[PDB]
Amino acid sequence: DKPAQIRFSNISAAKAVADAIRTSLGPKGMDKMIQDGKGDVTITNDGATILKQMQVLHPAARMLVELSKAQDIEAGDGTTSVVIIAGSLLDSCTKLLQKGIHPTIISESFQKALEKGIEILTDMSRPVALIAGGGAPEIELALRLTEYSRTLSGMESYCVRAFADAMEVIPSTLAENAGLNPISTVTELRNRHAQGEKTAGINVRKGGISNILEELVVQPLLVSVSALTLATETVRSILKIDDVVNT
Amino acid sequence: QVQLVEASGTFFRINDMGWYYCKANRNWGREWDDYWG
Amino acid sequence: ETIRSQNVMAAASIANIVKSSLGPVGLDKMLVDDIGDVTITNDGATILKLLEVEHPAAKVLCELADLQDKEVGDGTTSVVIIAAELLKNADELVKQKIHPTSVISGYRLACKEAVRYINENLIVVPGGGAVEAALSIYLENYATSMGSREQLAIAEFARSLLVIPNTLAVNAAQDSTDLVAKLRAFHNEAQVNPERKNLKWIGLDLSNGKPRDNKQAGVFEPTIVKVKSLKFATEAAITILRIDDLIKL
Amino acid sequence: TDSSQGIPQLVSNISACQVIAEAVRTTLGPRGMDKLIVDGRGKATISNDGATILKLLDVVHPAAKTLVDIAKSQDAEVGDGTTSVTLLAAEFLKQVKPYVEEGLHPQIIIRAFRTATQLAVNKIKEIAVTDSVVAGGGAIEMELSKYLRDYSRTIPGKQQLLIGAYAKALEIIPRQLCDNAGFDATNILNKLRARHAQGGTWYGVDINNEDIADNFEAFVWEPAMVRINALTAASEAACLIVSVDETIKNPR
Amino acid sequence: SRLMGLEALKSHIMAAKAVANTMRTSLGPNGLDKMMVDKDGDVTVTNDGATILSMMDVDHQIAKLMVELSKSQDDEIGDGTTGVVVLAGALLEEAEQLLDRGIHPIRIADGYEQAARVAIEHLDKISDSRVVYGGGAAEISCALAVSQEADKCPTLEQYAMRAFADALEVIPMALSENSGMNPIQTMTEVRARQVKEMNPALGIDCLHKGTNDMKQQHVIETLIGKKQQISLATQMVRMILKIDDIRKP
Amino acid sequence: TARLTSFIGAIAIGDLVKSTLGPKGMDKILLSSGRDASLMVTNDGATILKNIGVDNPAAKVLVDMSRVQDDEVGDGTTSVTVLAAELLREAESLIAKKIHPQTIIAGWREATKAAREALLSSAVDHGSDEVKFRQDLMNIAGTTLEAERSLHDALCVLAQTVKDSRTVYGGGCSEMLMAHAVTQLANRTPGKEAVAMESYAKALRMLPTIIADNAGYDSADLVAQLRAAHSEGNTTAGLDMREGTIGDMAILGITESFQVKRQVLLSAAEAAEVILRVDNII
Amino acid sequence: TARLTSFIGAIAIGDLVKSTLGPKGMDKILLSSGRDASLMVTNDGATILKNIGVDNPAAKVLVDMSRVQDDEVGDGTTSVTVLAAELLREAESLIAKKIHPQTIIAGWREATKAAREALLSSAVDHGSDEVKFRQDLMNIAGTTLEAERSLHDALCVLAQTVKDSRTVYGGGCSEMLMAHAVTQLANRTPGKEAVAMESYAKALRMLPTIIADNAGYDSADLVAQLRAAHSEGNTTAGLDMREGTIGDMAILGITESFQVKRQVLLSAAEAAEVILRVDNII
Ligand SMILES: Nc1ncnc2c1ncn2[C@@H]1O[C@H](COP(=O)(O)OP(=O)(O)O)[C@@H](O)[C@H]1O
Ligand SMILES: Nc1ncnc2c1ncn2[C@@H]1O[C@H](COP(=O)(O)OP(=O)(O)O)[C@@H](O)[C@H]1O
Ligand SMILES: Nc1ncnc2c1ncn2[C@@H]1O[C@H](COP(=O)(O)OP(=O)(O)O)[C@@H](O)[C@H]1O
Ligand SMILES: Nc1ncnc2c1ncn2[C@@H]1O[C@H](COP(=O)(O)OP(=O)(O)O)[C@@H](O)[C@H]1O
Ligand SMILES: Nc1ncnc2c1ncn2[C@@H]1O[C@H](COP(=O)(O)OP(=O)(O)O)[C@@H](O)[C@H]1O
Ligand SMILES: Nc1ncnc2c1ncn2[C@@H]1O[C@H](COP(=O)(O)OP(=O)(O)O)[C@@H](O)[C@H]1O
Ligand SMILES: [Mg+2]
Ligand SMILES: [Mg+2]
Ligand SMILES: [Mg+2]
Ligand SMILES: [Mg+2]
Ligand SMILES: [Mg+2]
Ligand SMILES: [Mg+2]
Repeated sequence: DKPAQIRFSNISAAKAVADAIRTSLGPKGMDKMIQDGKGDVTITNDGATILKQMQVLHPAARMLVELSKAQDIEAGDGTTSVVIIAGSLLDSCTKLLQKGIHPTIISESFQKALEKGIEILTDMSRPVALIAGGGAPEIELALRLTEYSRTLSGMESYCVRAFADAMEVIPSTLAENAGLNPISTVTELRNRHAQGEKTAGINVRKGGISNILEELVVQPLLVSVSALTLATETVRSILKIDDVVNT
Repeated sequence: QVQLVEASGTFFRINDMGWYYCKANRNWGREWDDYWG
Repeated sequence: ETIRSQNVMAAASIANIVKSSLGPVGLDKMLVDDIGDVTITNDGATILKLLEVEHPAAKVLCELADLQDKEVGDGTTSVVIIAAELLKNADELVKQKIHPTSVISGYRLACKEAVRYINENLIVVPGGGAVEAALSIYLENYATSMGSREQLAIAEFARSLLVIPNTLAVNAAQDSTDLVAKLRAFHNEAQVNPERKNLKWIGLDLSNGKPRDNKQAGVFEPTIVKVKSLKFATEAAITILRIDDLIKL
Repeated sequence: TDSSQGIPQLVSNISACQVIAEAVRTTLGPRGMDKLIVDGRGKATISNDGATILKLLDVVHPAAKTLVDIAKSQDAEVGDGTTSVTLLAAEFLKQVKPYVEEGLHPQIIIRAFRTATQLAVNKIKEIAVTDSVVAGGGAIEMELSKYLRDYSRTIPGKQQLLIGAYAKALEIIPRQLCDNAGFDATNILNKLRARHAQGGTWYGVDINNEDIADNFEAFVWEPAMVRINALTAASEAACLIVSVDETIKNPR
Repeated sequence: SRLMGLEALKSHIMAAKAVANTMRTSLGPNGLDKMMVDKDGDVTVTNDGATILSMMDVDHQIAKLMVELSKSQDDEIGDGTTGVVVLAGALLEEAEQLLDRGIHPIRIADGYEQAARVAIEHLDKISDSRVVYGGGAAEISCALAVSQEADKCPTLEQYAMRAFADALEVIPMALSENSGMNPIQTMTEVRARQVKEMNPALGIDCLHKGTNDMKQQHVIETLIGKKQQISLATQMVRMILKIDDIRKP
Repeated sequence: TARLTSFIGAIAIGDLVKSTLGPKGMDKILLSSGRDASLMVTNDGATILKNIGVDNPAAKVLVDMSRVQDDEVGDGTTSVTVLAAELLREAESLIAKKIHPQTIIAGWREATKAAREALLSSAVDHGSDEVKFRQDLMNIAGTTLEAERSLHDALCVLAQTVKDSRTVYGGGCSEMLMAHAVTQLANRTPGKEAVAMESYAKALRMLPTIIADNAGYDSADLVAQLRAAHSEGNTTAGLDMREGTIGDMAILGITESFQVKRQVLLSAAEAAEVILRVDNII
Repeated sequence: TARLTSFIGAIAIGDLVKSTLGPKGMDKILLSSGRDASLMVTNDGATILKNIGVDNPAAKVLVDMSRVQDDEVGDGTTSVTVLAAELLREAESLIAKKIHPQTIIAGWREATKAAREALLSSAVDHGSDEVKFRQDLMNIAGTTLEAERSLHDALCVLAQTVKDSRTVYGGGCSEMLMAHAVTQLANRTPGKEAVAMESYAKALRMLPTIIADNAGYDSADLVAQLRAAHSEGNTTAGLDMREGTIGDMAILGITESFQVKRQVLLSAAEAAEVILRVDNII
């Protein structure tokens, strides 16, 4: 009744605040004109400001905008990959809900995956510690969680797989924005990760995949771990929310 | 079929493992599957 | 429809407004004021600092045109034309699943390998339509010898540089296809035949309807104007390509 | 649609030929999407061959009808090449619409599909190898294109940007060959063009794997005579539909 | 030509997903019946084919194609003709979401071909008489097989290999439905048991006997009666997934 | 899909045949033709089924199952239509509470087993002593009575009684007893099959409710008095359809032939199940 | 007249405060102002009542009775709102079946008497032996846990526990036990007051149904397993909200203070009655 429409008026108001920030991700990120109410239009390619000045007005939209702020007060540079994550996790939760499973199961199985994700993003890491950015910390998440969703039982190993499949969005947007074929290069990235390579990822300057880490940007763990943690917190908070009551 | 070192091959299962020679019952054992060293 | 074709249409509109007053002989425009005070003038350098442009893409195009005008006080009405033609062809490219980034990388490569060949046309540049019709063929040959996802954005940077020779001949009442194709047939036997290497100065004549040698006729143009125009039209096309959404507040 | 006389009628005929080709395009190639055309008796016919789709299709537009008759004529005597013919014809028509919207005039577009086509059949009869065979799967439309544009660059006059559009209109056969297999055409064609610039006069689209492949070595062969006949028939269909100025429908 | 293209495979699939959704509620022994009502008749049957399929569904000439191709399973390979319509429906329902990503239908067909080769390559490992044990257990021992080999394919087929895995688990999800069980919970709680203890005989107990082990319930499937379902369904998808147009004069 | 098209037809065929159930049952007037305008008033429940044009296909499974109970038994044609329609009226509720039609069937099977096992223990075989047997037959012939039609019905019932001399009381004793035993079973089964057996019981208690709703009495009170009498040990209570109270159905001489009642139960549950496991009507 | 205007308001105030009942309860987000746009997410059930603007006059009798249970007890603010709203949701049904609101009240009075007389016999006074008393208090403090707010709630509950050392289990044991005793009473009362006590029981079994519907479990199955365990002698079963089964609420250490539970029952039944005997809102 109202639950099944206020879990789809938030998951369709947060998934519309992510597909307004998505193609601004990466070095070759497309700009986006911002139309102010006065009339002047400015151009920026950073998702932080676009969310800063957006007049969201929606509860879940604000929950996702205040996620960028938390992510840049916690790690500094993750302010448009964490929103993309927490909007694709909700995309996956849209299909997981039509199946008929309860939001208190797609909320205790994300923390069942996020805690494994923490232990996947701390193995890739080169202890200085730094992780091989560019798309690796997400294709590895997808692959390893799909491998790990086959050892899990019940409704659990149906949302963790959705977690994995929703991780393959930042690689897709980085491949698109880099002028690649997203599906083909993501499949090649997964096939290169299963074969052992954990440093792989879209090298956006060359225009394709690369293993050599010299021109493969490396990021601290705090940014990726914080992105996972905060995105899972936000999707757990949005899933367990029905009945926006006006006091 | 099944290479045994003292086990691998076209096996989805390992029911029992014993020493006779090392014996391993690979699949559902209807006396058709019997592999030793 | 998307808001990239809208920016392309805005740039094309301001182009079509300015592009009939390009050459030395070019018709005028009338700029009705608010009260109605009309000023009749060619020399788009003013038609761009007096035109009421409200669209954001037309605005950015005007800003980069005026930036070029104040960098060097010439070649500001050709920047807008080349930029809008680049935008037209880039939209035609993107509309067949060629990401705007591949087109932008192609335009960067082309604008960087065009000023490294204009330094084989320099003495000043022959002017007229010589450098454009020469870069057309050179880039159409340099594109195919690359074979990357951006091999198609250099052949739409080479067939869109001949908008200057193609509008310098409708503003001379001569032709559009015939004259430009005789121009692009003389510059072919200046990169294919090594003997006729002096056919690279053959621009077009705006008095008679026939291409002449613009080195034996003194119609030169300073190299730092052509280079700046190609380098600002490229940045304008790129700036209007890298936008893909209009956020409403 | 206006379709009165001149540019409007030509644009109308061009659009009709585009429609009649678009109804067969996906069928081109060894592995091509089928079509489920049903007659008035409730029979379901699944056939991936352009001949058996045009003989079972209602052609109620004049230009489309003439194109389909020329295609059936090619299918009757030769066999192979009854959808490549209509594809080339509709593409020749599609790539001169932007030039016929101005006052270029068809009489001149006709003296560009006859000089260029004669030159292309000359190039075929000069580059064919031995009965005489040329490498199919593209590798000709990707060479005849390179030859025709490199030759049109040396034409002073209006036929430069018409042969150069005739050439660009040959890249569709090596394009929908890989657009039907789902091979990201704008990459395989880029590789083919780059590989035809240097050398490789027999390099065409490979269908077993998403990459270019020397099609002469791979023994994917096409009889030179068949290619010449297909090219001439497609060019003549184009010229016919370009040479039509009005449709005089008898009142009765 | 009306509605041709990748918008004609969302209609062809909405059509072949109706004849499947009706047959999705009759698989197991607890299969809910249907009522035969025509100009004269009141037959209540839950079986298949002529009893259900080929006395209805004259629509889109594609439901007539599913029923046209399911005649090959019955009369000819035992009577396993409900599992091929449900499997084809599931494969097309996953192709519906594979098409949205932008995977050409031919690619999905090649992916289903590779996955069917892997599955039939896995069913013949479980011949235990000629016989593959399992009510809902054969489709969970293959879904586990084609999921592993999926990530060993570097092309777009990998996505199709995974969609084939996700669709093979529909047979042991209409067996969980049609009973008083939860589809996802029961299908997974026995999928996580074929791993972590190697026993492909573990399947859904449609009859509530109590043991989720089809080796002892003695519910069996003839091997060539399963090598057909996995094959005749894929050969039915690759015929419905590749036709691009239905022209009706 | 037909979860309503194949349920409202059934509850309608058993919603117009009710109100003629008890002794003081209402009548129905059958406007049949348009030219040979005919008015026939029917206090019967079988004539309203062998005459009406059945349009819904699910309804056929009830109208052609009442003929079975009428041409193979005699009495018990309005009680296996009304019982089936008030089983398929509580089904609609359970299937609206997201319970699968294949648990309702598994529940109703154990429910009808525990019910047939309940009026069997309460049957009295007075056919041995033929001084009461003569009396019993009069009660069974009074609880069964166009004239020769009803007389033939009474004869079939009496014949079945002489064949199987077991007799169970009527007016509500048998239905309420079976419903009590089904509730006593549904209070001990863990699973979704308990919401189905309680529903079965609520459907069995609908026959005395309709027998009282037809004589003007306060059915919602008399049926509760019956449920309490049948729930504190007493097992012979039942509607006394002469003053609107509950009376001992043994001293009142209101008995029914055990075969008729058991076959009513069996045919009703079987028809309800046969119309339950039907998704689509082709 | 208000048989709906004074009932749907109540079931709405207790239809938005539910789904936050059990441990794994959903949350609600309170869009409060228009200028000082504030977002506060509440897993609590009392904050959603002391904050919302109550428009319906009947709803007031529930929103101002939850304050009583919150400022005079502490825990038990969402269970005397949800219990009252699912008593006034089955009332609506009985009053739609033409039963008078003055028999429903007389039925619910005996029902709450037999329920208060049922969790009283099942209370365990382990406060005497202070080695378990120390343990019990930990269970009652774990079944009660913004931080200091919940801590103050736990302190009030613990104080009431040290005052009255009787403790009854929770998670569903107490509600299911009271519902079993009310059904056992409703099976022995002749009159229209039995359809009211059975309804009372069906309302008591709605608290574990909502505790399970909030953790994703199959409430329609777990509640049936509870009703069978509590109906074949076992009296300590209850929802094990860690794996989705039914577990012994004694060995699992899920207890509640007898005073809190009895006052929940009393306040819920009293509010339901006070909103029942109301025809018109002037
Ligand atoms: N040189 C690079 N190559 C590939 N990916 C990069 C590179 N630099 C940053 N990224 C990616 O960009 C994402 C970080 O988001 P970003 O767009 O930098 O946020 P912001 O909008 O604040 O700049 C991460 O997925 C990171 O992997
Ligand atoms: N007399 C001339 N003959 C041929 N071409 C000319 C002549 N004068 C100018 N041009 C060409 O016309 C082009 C456009 O110049 P114009 O628009 O008049 O001023 P701007 O240099 O500001 O664009 C120049 O590139 C120049 O080469
Ligand atoms: N095995 C192959 N590999 C690559 N290209 C092929 C192959 N077979 C045919 N082709 C190409 O497909 C094109 C269309 O041929 P097809 O549709 O089979 O018959 P038709 O030539 O009558 O249309 C031909 O131009 C040919 O070059
Ligand atoms: N006793 C049983 N327990 C579990 N599964 C069964 C049982 N009997 C049959 N099945 C399963 O039911 C499916 C067959 O459905 P069925 O109605 O036989 O279709 P068809 O009409 O094609 O014969 C198979 O998956 C089979 O494994
Ligand atoms: N005198 C009576 N007192 C109480 N109940 C009666 C009496 N006569 C019939 N009944 C009840 O009325 C019900 C309906 O029977 P009736 O309509 O006569 O035939 P059918 O059983 O075919 O409906 C029977 O179940 C019977 O128990
Ligand atoms: N750990 C637990 N396991 C099972 N049931 C619990 C648990 N914790 C609380 N409950 C139940 O949840 C119900 C709701 O209590 P709660 O929402 O915490 O406060 P209130 O009683 O004010 O609603 C209580 O009746 C209690 O029995
Ligand atoms: Mg950054
Ligand atoms: Mg100038
Ligand atoms: Mg052929
Ligand atoms: Mg079978
Ligand atoms: Mg009778
Ligand atoms: Mg509490």
